[PDB]
Amino acid sequence: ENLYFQGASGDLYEVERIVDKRKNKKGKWEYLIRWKGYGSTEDTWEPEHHLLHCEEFIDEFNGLHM
Amino acid sequence: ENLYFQGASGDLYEVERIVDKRKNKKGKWEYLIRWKGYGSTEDTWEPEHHLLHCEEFIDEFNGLHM
Repeated sequence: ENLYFQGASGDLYEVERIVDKRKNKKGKWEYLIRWKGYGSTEDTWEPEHHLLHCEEFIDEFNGLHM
Repeated sequence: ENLYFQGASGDLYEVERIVDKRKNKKGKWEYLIRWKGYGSTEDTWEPEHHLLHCEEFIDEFNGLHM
């Protein structure tokens, strides 16, 4: 899904996959993240607001029709 | 995906998930299967022709229109 996590530095960290999902005790969604280059021992629960999906850029004024 | 593997007995075995996919040396597709109730140590490469998707049955003559 070309998923990236925005870390404390603002730098993006590549996500291998989402392992699981839960609602936390504050009522907010978290995902259990498999980090690229790591195994299940390093999987961590992360807030959804920091998980990004990056797609190729598409220019507002791209192509034939607007 | 409600996936099931049809085993040597003809009995269906529940698949937790598909871990990976490859074309084998005979030219046929295989999937690396995570078996329900098992861990990655028991993952095995299985032929696609034995992997089933089971959905609720829908009767040819169900509902209002044909």
